[PDB]
Amino acid sequence: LHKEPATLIKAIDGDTVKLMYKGQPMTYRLLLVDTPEFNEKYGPEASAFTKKMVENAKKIEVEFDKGQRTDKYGRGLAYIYADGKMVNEALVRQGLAKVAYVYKGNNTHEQLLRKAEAQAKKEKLNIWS
Ligand SMILES: Cc1cn([C@H]2C[C@H](OP(=O)(O)O)[C@@H](COP(=O)(O)O)O2)c(=O)[nH]c1=O
Ligand SMILES: [Ca+2]
Repeated sequence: LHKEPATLIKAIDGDTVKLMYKGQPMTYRLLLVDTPEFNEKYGPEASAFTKKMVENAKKIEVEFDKGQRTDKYGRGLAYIYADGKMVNEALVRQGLAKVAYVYKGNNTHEQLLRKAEAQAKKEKLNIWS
């Protein structure tokens, strides 16, 4: 897997962000996670977590997995990094996201995220409380 350059266009919600990649705007869906919808519990906190994390980052990187970089709604599917910290793993670690949507061929960081979910669950953080 390789990290590639991108720049924040706009925060959207817990697990989607509008980025500019190779000079084009694109909405990205965070791989292997599921944040609550805004109007669900911890939804607003998930949005705020992700928003602050991307908005404060001096360096935004996009990391595709091995299969299909686009979803059926045309959203980019990627791992996103804010100054070298993975937003996908960061939400799960805080129990603001669940490991979810684990499709074979786009699952490189699955065990890494499940590790973070185990610890979040262990600490009864947010979603697990
Ligand atoms: C995370 C992810 C979601 N999706 C699709 C499956 C879901 O389809 P359905 O709409 O048919 O449920 C939807 C969930 O996204 P949201 O959690 O953003 O709603 O996005 C993928 O196809 N691949 C993925 O890696
Ligand atoms: Ca979601």
